[PDB]
Amino acid sequence: NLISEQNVTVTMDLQPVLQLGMQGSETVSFVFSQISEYIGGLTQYGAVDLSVSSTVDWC
Amino acid sequence: NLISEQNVTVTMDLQPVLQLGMQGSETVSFVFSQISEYIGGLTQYGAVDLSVSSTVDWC
Repeated sequence: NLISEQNVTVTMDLQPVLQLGMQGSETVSFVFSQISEYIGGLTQYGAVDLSVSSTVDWC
Repeated sequence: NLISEQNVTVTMDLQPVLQLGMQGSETVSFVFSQISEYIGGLTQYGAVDLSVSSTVDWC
């Protein structure tokens, strides 16, 4: 079987892409200016929202 | 251990809250009209009632 062939080399580069995005401010500020602020403490709800994308199993 | 990290900076502002409240009239008036007021003197009990709150040890 006489042939004429042309070869291409396919190089798949599987990079380990881990991508953690956040939807909150970089700086979270606690300003204790009132007595009730000291006594009961300061709570900030949902300060950061982490969205996750990952190729591999992650912790 | 390949990672992808997002950092938040927490800045706690510990302010020196000193809170002195009073439950009396700002103006305390002594009206010496009768002779007995001059001789025995004028006394007002419970003129002011100081309530105290403070972050730090106080005097």
